[PDB]
This record gives sequence, structure tokens and C-alpha cells, in this order.
Amino acid sequence: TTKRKPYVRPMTSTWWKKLPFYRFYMLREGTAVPAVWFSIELIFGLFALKNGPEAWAGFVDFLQNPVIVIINLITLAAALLHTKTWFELAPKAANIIVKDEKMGPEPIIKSLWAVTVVATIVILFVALYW
Amino acid sequence: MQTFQADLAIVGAGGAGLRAAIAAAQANPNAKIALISKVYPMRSHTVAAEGGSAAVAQDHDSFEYHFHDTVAGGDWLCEQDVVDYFVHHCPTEMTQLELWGCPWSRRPDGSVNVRRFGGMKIERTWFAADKTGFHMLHTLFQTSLQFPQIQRFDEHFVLDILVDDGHVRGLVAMNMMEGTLVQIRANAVVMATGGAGRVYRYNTNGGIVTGDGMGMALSHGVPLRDMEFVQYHPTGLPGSGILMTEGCRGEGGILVNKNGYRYLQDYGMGPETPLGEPKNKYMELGPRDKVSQAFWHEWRKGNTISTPRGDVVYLDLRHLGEKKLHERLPFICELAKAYVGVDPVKEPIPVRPTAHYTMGGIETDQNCETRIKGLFAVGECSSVGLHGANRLGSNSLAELVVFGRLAGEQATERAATAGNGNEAAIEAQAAGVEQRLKDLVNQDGGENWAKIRDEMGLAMEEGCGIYRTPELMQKTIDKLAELQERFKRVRITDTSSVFNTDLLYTIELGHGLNVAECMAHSAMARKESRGAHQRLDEGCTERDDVNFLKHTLAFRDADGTTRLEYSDVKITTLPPA
Amino acid sequence: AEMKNLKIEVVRYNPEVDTAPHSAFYEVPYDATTSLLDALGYIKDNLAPDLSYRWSCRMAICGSCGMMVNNVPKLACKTFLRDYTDGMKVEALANFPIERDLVVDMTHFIESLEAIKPYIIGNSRTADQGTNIQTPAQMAKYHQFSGCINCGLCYAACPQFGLNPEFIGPAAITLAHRYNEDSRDHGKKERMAQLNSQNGVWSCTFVGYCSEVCPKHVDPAAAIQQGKVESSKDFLIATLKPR
Amino acid sequence: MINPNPKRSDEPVFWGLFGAGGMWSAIIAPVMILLVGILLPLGLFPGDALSYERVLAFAQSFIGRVFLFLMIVLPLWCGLHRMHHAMHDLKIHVPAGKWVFYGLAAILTVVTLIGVVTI
Ligand SMILES: Cc1cc2nc3c(=O)[nH]c(=O)nc-3n(C[C@H](O)[C@H](O)[C@H](O)COP(=O)(O)OP(=O)(O)OC[C@H]3O[C@@H](n4cnc5c(N)ncnc54)[C@H](O)[C@@H]3O)c2cc1C
Ligand SMILES: O=C([O-])CC(=O)C(=O)O
Ligand code: SF4
Ligand code: F3S
Ligand code: FES
Repeated sequence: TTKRKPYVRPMTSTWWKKLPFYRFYMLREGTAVPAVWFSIELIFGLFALKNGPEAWAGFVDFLQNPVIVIINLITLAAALLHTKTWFELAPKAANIIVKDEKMGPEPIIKSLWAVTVVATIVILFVALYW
Repeated sequence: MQTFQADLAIVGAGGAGLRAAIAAAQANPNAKIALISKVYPMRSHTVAAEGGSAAVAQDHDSFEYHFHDTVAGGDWLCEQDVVDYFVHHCPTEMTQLELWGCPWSRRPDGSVNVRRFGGMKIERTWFAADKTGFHMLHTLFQTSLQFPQIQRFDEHFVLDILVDDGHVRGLVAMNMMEGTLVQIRANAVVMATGGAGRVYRYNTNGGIVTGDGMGMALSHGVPLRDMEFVQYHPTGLPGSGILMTEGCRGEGGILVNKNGYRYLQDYGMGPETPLGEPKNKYMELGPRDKVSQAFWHEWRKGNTISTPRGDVVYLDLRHLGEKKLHERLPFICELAKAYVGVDPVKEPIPVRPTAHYTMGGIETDQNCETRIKGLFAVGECSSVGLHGANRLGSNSLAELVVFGRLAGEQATERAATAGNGNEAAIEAQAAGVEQRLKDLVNQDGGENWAKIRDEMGLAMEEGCGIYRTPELMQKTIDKLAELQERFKRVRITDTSSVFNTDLLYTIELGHGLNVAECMAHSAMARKESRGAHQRLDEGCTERDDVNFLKHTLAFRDADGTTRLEYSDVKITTLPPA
Repeated sequence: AEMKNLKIEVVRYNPEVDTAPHSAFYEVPYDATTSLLDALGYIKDNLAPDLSYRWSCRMAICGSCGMMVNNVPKLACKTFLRDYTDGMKVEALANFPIERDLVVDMTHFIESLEAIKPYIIGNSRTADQGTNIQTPAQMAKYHQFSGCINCGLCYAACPQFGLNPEFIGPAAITLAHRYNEDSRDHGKKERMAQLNSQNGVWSCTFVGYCSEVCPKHVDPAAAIQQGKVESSKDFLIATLKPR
Repeated sequence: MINPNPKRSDEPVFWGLFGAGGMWSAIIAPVMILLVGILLPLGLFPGDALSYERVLAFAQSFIGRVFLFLMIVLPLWCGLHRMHHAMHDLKIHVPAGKWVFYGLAAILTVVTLIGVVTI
């Protein structure tokens, strides 16, 4: 018969709305939804692409819808946020010691970001120039 | 109450206690060990140390050099056969710590680096960055988890110890969360409760440091030894008393007055040494005693700067530069930035001499055993005979691991050949502790425990400071006697059972008051100036091996009076002139 | 010069009396120096002696001041009143059961920390032989992770520990990682049990907030992630064992 | 106590894929959303570069066949994995999520793998 009543605070399904850190984390995690959406869109593309000129031209018409464009514009910003954030976090998986000091993360963050840029170009160059 | 069976009980989970707990679980794998602490072990004040631990390591060093550095450092009030034991067991203990995973800072060759502390000629202070204490305790605590034989009573406040027929038989302690009394019956008991600096208003110590272990020893007619010796640290922040390590001055930092004059040269510590080159024992690396004293001398001249928090001198570290700053002393930067709002690269730091270490403590013999058989005291709450009249910088942590080991080992021997005490007589002891506690709870008188506390701090700081006169010593003895009376009129308003701090802080205050009276009387009586004890009055300004080459023993009688006795100081290889 | 006075909201709870925690208000005089701890002292000293809280070191090295200030895990002695002129609310450390006033049940923490075997293992060296050799480079591996003072702020900050109180937690995982990456230690295999658990590293979604709150700049989030990499290695190297 | 003998979580496999999918998507997703999402449908590209004929030509080639696979597959495993814990984060309970999401991922993976071998 302890005299203590340990009071436990509940945790609401909305714990995250309070602190802006939690909000960002949620929103960052939230980048997945469009990231998956794009992959769906690509399946449509891939599939309608196999079904000859008629299907594909109708698929490009689907992307031509004013809303879908807006949606895709959001999807780009989404995946851009994901990239920005992802790169800030990837280095923290690495534990490299240089000259008796734990390194990171800026050298990695930059390295990675560069690779993104070189890709962006090479791809845009391949896709458009020929 | 709920009674627990243990083979031995240790009060305190600081460096000392933990080293004892570990030692005993190794010395005997089968015993049940009760480790008791009023905070979770990692909170013990040992956690706050920065400078490091002394142990003989360099090839040009010798145990004799470390022996002679300590004895002279304690003004020959050292028990020399204890120092010899101490010096020799240091390198084993620091090595053993390293083996348990203490992150000692290293030479690039992978061997452990050392630096210099407490004006020692040959550098022997092993250090983990500037957080040596945090590392030691966290390594010591973490290590201890591997031994099941240690059962921990975390956040249990020990009220009294159980004694019958001149032998210890256990202790009574409150379960701090439940607020429920518990008997621990141990046939040998170790006191690892640490120092009692907190009885001073301005000090470097954590809250836990209230001297309860000393208070309990007092109550059973065990003398406190060499109590008047309270070590001040030259450089503490004003009004918080937070420690700025010697490391600062060891990295060649400077102390200046309102004129920005590096005054230490005028106090026998000339000549001034160029900023880059900091020579040991000269200026800011000079002898602790004189440095602390130098502040007082400067204070009367109107040379000391005046701030809302107090009169200060400046620890200018600007000239150090951020490269060595953040590598060697990074933690110091953080404190200055936060607690006094001073950026140590841009600005100078206010420092004031501050109460830091209790050379005094529970009288023990070379095995850490007290006048009471089975009862041991180890670490700061003890007086082993190691520090004498003044501790040597970086020797305290070392003491913990050296004698913590011994105390754990020694108490195992005693408990294993103790036999059984009078059960009826023992249980009747616990009844009293319980009743005595209740008597305090009921006690009415509408006196605030906190204001009595506040006043005791002031009396100590003014009457038992770096420089001591009879008048002010007396004033303090008087004031304490007054406060002892007022304590009997304290009324504890919180009568709750669940983690009642009001009650606990008040108990702590009780010990505080008793112990303070030990410090105060001891000081008044010692008519000489040795070590930390510096009297200004005529005929007491100098050291006296003629009349005062002896240990001060302070007893507390049942009538509540502090009676003093004196004991000889044992010498081996190094007598004075 | 009469010091500025400040209204402070402090959430009290007494198990004997109170059904549920309720706020209380205290007016404390403060200056540029006054830390919340300082203020908390004044309360018990002058206004509410019945107040109970955890403190000791006073220099933010012991770790006991764990409490929430305005929905942020903070140290009571590293929290400064001047910074809260707009208003200030003080509940006990989050994600732990409140025993009394600002004191919380810390058992789970201690238990977690214990479960990961945080001590040098399997090193057969002895003290008479001399210390182990470890380079500055070899220390760098775990050194930062070794600086945890056990405040438990990480636990109040991490939302996953909120949702799952069986999650062994940032601090406790970090400490495991610290011993893993110490060259002196050969017990990695003993710790992986707890780490590989669903309640181990894998309860962490990398919210990373623990690292933000860490008073001692330990960055436990990094430990947890390097932990994930390490656990995965072990998951593979375990699956590839036909034996 | 805490569980002395805890089950090894089977999560490493899923986190692994998420790790690669996160990494792929991170680098190569933006440009693609630009190409397929914006440039193609708005006609903002030179001549016949993203015309039916040329796309097909690329998609059918082996290099393209592999690329399209990964560009669809990897972002799913990353994405769905993230959503799975988001359910738990929102305190919303979904029966056999573990099977639901990774199932969906496997399903789509299969559908994708079929697509890139010509339907
Ligand atoms: C800021 C600072 C820096 C220092 N730096 C150094 C240094 O660099 N080198 C060096 O050698 N020395 C240093 N010292 C001195 C040295 O750290 C101490 O002398 C030493 O840590 C004392 O440890 P201890 O084991 O005696 O007890 P402590 O570490 O003080 O622990 C005491 C224990 O007793 C328990 N306790 C107390 N009262 C009760 C009670 N009533 N009931 C139950 N339990 C109780 C406590 O909970 C605690 O666990 C420093 C001191 C300070 C203040
Ligand atoms: O005084 C000591 O023994 C060592 C100390 O606290 C310091 O780092 O200055
Ligand atoms: S990691 Fe930081 S937050 Fe967490 S307990 Fe350790 S010191 Fe406190
Ligand atoms: S906040 Fe919690 S989710 Fe992981 S990154 Fe820190 S442990
Ligand atoms: S008081 Fe020791 S952590 Fe803040």
C-alpha cells in the first residue's frame, strides 16, 4: 500500500502540432506520399507506353490537366525537400575519423549535393539535346 | 520496519563508495552488498571534477617525489605511513580505471598523457579532458553494474547507523520515493558520504554535499579530525562559487586587479612571467595558499573590482586563443558564457576565492576503520591521514580509488569474522532512530529551516575564511550555538510521504550545524598558522611544530557540546626541521 | 536597485492529496544571473517549502535538473529567467510518470541503461601489465558519445519513447554504441541482443530532436543511426551463417 | 525487468530498401518530376526529344529498362516504409500494416518488373 499515485500523462494523436520541430519532422516524413504518387504515375506511363501511340498520347493528356500539373509542381517541391533533408541526415550514419577528429557532415553534404547537380545536368542533357 | 539482510552496507555512491562496492564484490564473489545513496550514483559530487587524478607515471618520477610533495603540501600534518601506502597504490588504481574504460587523454603514441596540478614538480596528474570526475564516476558506476553482488538502494536517505557493544550492526534509511523507513543490517559499514563544503555560503560543491556521514559519526562519539582545514580554491565565480579549474592558470591564464596589474608578484611570487611562458610556482601557478591570500590582501586595498555578485578579480584568458582553448579547456568556456555571461576569448572572467574541499573528516586508521569496530569511512567524509593540513591538488580523486579499494577489501575481512551482535539490543536501536525522527517531525516552533541555513553559511564564510581572527572565530562559534538553539524551534510544514525534500533538507541542516561547530571550535583552539588554518592574531601567525604538531580531534557529547582532543602525527622517512 | 519580479507557472502534484496535477503561480525576484534552479530554490525557501525537485551539481554536469520548460526539455540550472520575460511554465520532465511535483519515475531509464551492458568486456588485460594502448584517433570513434550525463532530456524530447515506453531510448542506445566503438572492448556481441530488438534502435524514426535538446552536445541521433547500420551488418552476417 | 531475450527485429531488410530508395529518389527524383511532370506535358522541350517515338526507343533499350524499374520501384519501398511508421506516428491503427504496405510494395514491384519485360 504505497502512498504514491504515479500520474501518467496521455499522448494525443496530435502531439506533433505543438512543437515546430515535430511539425517539420512530420512534414519531412510526409514527403513520401507524393514520392509514391510519382511512382504510380510512372507505372501508368510505362504501361500506356507499351500500349502504342493512342494510350501514351492520352496519358500525356492526363499530365496536361491543370490540377495534375499543380499536383506535380507540389510533388517536385516535396521530393526536393526530401533530398535537402535526406542529405543532412545521411552523413550521420558515417563515423569517419580524420587526423584524430570525428569528421562530417559538411564534406559529405556537399559531396552528395554535387553528385545531384552533375546528375541533373547529364540527365537533362541526355533527355533533351538529341 | 522492513528489514534487509546484507553482508556489508556502503553509504554513498561516489568515487569512493563505488570503488569500495566493486572491490568488495571482487574480494568476495558470494557476499551481498548494499549500496545506498540519496541520489542516483552518477549525481555524486565526484562527477564535477575537471583537473584530474594523481598517480606516478613519468620515468624521471619516483614515489618518493610524490610522497614528499604530499607531506610538505600538508605542512607535515600527514600520517606518513599512509602517504607511502597512498603514493604506491595510485598507478595501479588509475591503470585499473583505464582498464574499465576510463577515457584518459593520451599522448599520440597511445600511452596516457599527464599534466601538472597542485604545484607538483614532476607532472603526474592523469586527466580525461577537463571532465576527469564525470569520466571516473561514470566509468566506476558503469563498471559496477557488471557485478550482481551489489544491490543498490538508490535515493535512500540514511538517518543513523546501528551500534551495539562498540560494534556496528547496520543502519536505518528512508526510501526517498516511498517515504518509508528501512533497516539494513550489515555487519560492517562504509561511509562514503563525501565532504561538507555546503555549510559555507559561497562554495564549489553540489547540493548533496551536506556532510551527513560526518554528522552520523559525531553522534556515536567518533571524533572528526583536522576539521579547521577547509581548502579554498583561488578561482571561483562570484555568488555561485562555481569552479574555474587550475587548468586555466596552468594554460598560462592571468589574474589582474582593477588596474589590470598582475599583482601576484608583490606577494612573494615575483617576478612576472611573459604571457606565453608560464613557470610553475611563479605568479598564477604559485602556491594555492598564497594565491587565495593574495585576494584578501588586494581586497583591503580597494584593488578588487566591485560587482553586484561581489568583489572580484579578473581571470583573463583572452591571450590563450581559441585553438588551445577548445581543445584543452572547452567546458570552462561554456560555464563562463552561461553563469557569468562572459565569453572567455572576448572578455575577462570574474573569480573570487571559494570554499572547495574538506581536509577534515571521520577519524580512521590506516585500514579506514574507525574507533567503532566494523565502521569504515572512505573518501572525503573520512580523515585517513593523507591530506594533513592541506590537500595536494589532484590527490582527492586518487584517494577515492586507492582507499575505496582498501575500504571495500578491509570491510569484507571484518564482516566475515564479526560474529553476531545482540539482536534485542540492535532492533531497539532502530526503534530510537524511528522515534527520534518522529520527534523532529512533530517539533513545532514556526522557524524556517532555510533562514537558519542561510545564516550558518554566513557565519562560516566570515569567521572561518582564509584569514581568521579570534573575535570573528568566536562570533561564529557564538552564532552557531545560537543557531543550534533555533534549530530546535524549526517546524517542517510539509508532512507528506512522497519524496519529502523539506524534511530531508532539514535533517541535512542538522548535521551541517553539528559539523560546523566542529570546524569552528577546532579553528579557535589551534593557536598557530598551518596549512589552510591562518590566524592573524599575535603569536598565532606562524607554524608551530613545538606545540601543534598534532591532529585536532573534535567530539560531540550527548549534552551537545563540542570537546577537543589531540593526537600525535606519525612519521616515517621525512621529519620537519 | 530593486530586482525585477517574475510570475512563474509551476505544475504541482501531491499523490496523497491531488487527483491530477494542477498549476500554481509564484512570484520570484530575478536578475540577469538567476537560473530557474535559483528561482526554484527561492520558492521552497520562501513561498512553498512543500515543493520537491531534483538538483545538485549547479553547473549542469550531474544531470538531475531534468524538467520541461514551456514544452521543452531543459536543465533547471542551465535555464535562465531573463530569457522568459514573456511568460514561463514548468512541468516535470516529459514521457516519465510524475511521482511528486517535479520528480519523475526514472526507473525505466536506469533499467534501459543497464540492459545494454555498458562496461569493458572480454579484455583479459590486468593492471600490473600497464594500461591499454589507445590512440587519439582510436578515442575519436566513441569520445563524443561518452559525454552523456544521464539527464534524460533525450527521452522527454523523443516522441517515439512517448508512443513506446518500452523503447530502450536514445541515451541508453548511445551508451551501448559508445562501448561498442571503444577499441578496448570485446563484448559487442553481448549488446547486439538489445540493440537489434524492435524496442532497440528500430523504434527510432530519426526525429533527431534528442540531439537538439542534449545539454552536453552528444548527438545521440548519430549513435542510433550508426547503430542501425551496425545492427543491419549483424542481421546480414547472421543470415549468411549456415552453421 | 526489460526483456532479457528479445526477438531480433526483422526491420533491417525494410530499412535497407528504404535506405537505397531514399538515396535514389534523393538524387534522381527532382530532375525526373521536371521531365515527366512538367517539361513533357507543357511542351517545354526541343522538337521530338520527349515525343512518343523517342521515349519508347529509350524505355525499350536495356539501360532504359533497368532505369525505369529502379526509378519506380526504389521510391516506393522508401515511400511506403515511411508511411507505415506514419500510421503509428499518427496513432492510427491499421491491421497488418507490415503486410499491407510491403505487400503493396511487392505487388507494385512485380507489376513494374512485368512492365519492363514488355506486357
Ligand atoms: C568542482 C570540484 C572539482 C574537483 N576536482 C578535483 C580534481 O580535479 N582532482 C581531485 O583529486 N579532486 C577534485 N575534487 C575533490 C574531489 O572530487 C572530492 O573530494 C571527491 O570527489 C569526494 O568523493 P567521495 O566519494 O568522498 O563522495 P562524493 O562524491 O561527494 O559522494 C558522496 C555520496 O554520499 C551520499 N550521501 C551523502 N549524505 C547522505 C545521506 N544522508 N544518506 C545517504 N547518502 C548520503 C551521496 O549521495 C553520494 O552518493 C573536486 C571537487 C569539486 C567540488
Ligand atoms: O583543487 C583541486 O584539487 C583540483 C581542481 O579542483 C582544479 O581543477 O582546479
Ligand atoms: S544524450 Fe544528452 S539528453 Fe540524453 S541523457 Fe544524455 S546528456 Fe541527457
Ligand atoms: S528523437 Fe527519438 S526518434 Fe530517434 S532521432 Fe532521437 S531517438
Ligand atoms: S544541477 Fe546538476 S544537472 Fe543541473
